[PDB]
Amino acid sequence: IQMTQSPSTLSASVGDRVTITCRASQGISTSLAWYQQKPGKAPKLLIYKASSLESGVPSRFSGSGSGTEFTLTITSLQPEDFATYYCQQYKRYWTFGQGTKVEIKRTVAAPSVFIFPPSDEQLKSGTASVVCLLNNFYPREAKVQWKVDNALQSGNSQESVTEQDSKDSTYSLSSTLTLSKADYEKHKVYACEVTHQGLSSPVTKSFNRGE
Amino acid sequence: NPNANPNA
Amino acid sequence: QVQLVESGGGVVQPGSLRLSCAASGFTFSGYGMHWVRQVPGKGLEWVAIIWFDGSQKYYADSVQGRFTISRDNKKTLFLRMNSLRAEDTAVYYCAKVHDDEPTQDYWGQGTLVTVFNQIKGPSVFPLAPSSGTAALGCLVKDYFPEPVTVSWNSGALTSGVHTFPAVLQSSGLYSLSSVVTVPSSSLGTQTYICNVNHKPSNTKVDKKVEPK
Amino acid sequence: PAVTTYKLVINGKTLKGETTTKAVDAETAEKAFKQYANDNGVDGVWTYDDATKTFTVTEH
Repeated sequence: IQMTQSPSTLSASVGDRVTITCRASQGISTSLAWYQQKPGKAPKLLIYKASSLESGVPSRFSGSGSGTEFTLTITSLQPEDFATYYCQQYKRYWTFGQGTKVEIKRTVAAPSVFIFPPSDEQLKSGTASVVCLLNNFYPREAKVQWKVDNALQSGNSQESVTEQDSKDSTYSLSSTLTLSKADYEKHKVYACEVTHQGLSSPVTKSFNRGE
Repeated sequence: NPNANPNA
Repeated sequence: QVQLVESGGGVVQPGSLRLSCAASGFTFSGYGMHWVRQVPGKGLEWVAIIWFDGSQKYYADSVQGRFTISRDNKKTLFLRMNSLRAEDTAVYYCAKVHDDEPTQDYWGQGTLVTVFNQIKGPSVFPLAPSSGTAALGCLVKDYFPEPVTVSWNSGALTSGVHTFPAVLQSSGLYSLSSVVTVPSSSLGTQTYICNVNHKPSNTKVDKKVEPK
Repeated sequence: PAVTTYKLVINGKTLKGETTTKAVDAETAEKAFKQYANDNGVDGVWTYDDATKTFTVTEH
């Protein structure tokens, strides 16, 4: 028995009506619970038996569904409701969904893009890490595409994204392209190309190996 | 059965 | 007044540990309890459950014959962790079972369990700078286990700092980057040093990031 | 095999600070520290303080 939530992430404003769905493999009747968890804190039980409200939970939370499909509804979203929500079955053992992160909506903001060549100190040991910075953008969905002499790269990069900022509700993203030194020395033009809703056309930052 | 009520 | 205070977490070797869970605000003897773990950055995974009785013990397929669940109705829940494997690094939550349906309602604060295989300090490389604002940073690569902390100029530079979540590389070692944006006009007269700490290796190093 | 803690002071051109390692003896810890300094791109003169069990690598 495994649970699939939709969507995995969503942006909303205070006072909105938000809806989270959960699909179970195999029927579980009403043996479903919804949990809330904020980063670094323990999860809290919102709904049990698909629709019963746990004591102390605000009236704006409500659950629906039976069988395999289930819906968590939050009326008039409050600032303390920005969090991650999990559905869970307790028919056979205890299985959680992947979680739905409710984030704060704001206006679209394009990223500032910077590229960093590998350092001579790192190249001294046979590896080249090229880094592309995407700074203070919204929404979270930003595409980084590495190009090496105009050849598209895949499978040799890694990304991480900050949490939404305290003040301006933007994200930043760091992407590392990792090549062997030998492979790095075989090519000239290193570029990261950035696609984002805040950009009318993609932005490319590049450099030529050798200042 | 693991999911029987483990309470009083 | 339902309270669940957890303790006993820490660092071990691929070893033994015993987590505690002090219950209050409810008749502990009448309810069953749970242990649920959460890998940082991942979802929730159940570990064990025992009745109010202590008669029926049930474990997950991954901790069978290693962790053992017990209780001293001292009103405390225990999980003696033995033969710790790498994949058991997670925050461990104890949880109480609801009245009507057999699932968790109240959860403990959760204490961290970290299982160090081999300790590796970090390699610190500069991200050297080159509209009126420049970006620079440090790449903290090839350390294990988590975490590392990064400050800038021993904490005197905090605004415009982004320290990114670490990623786990194919090598099994972690990598993270910390960046900051500063006035490009200051790049010649102000020094920028990133201070990197890795307590598992007792590493405290300062990397000066020099402009291009 | 009992191991003790050794310390490395790093006096690099741009990388300065300290790290530690656990080894069975002093020469084995120097091999780990040399690898650590190499991984950071720091090559330099190696010295050892027997009393404090502290190695120092001094870049050019």
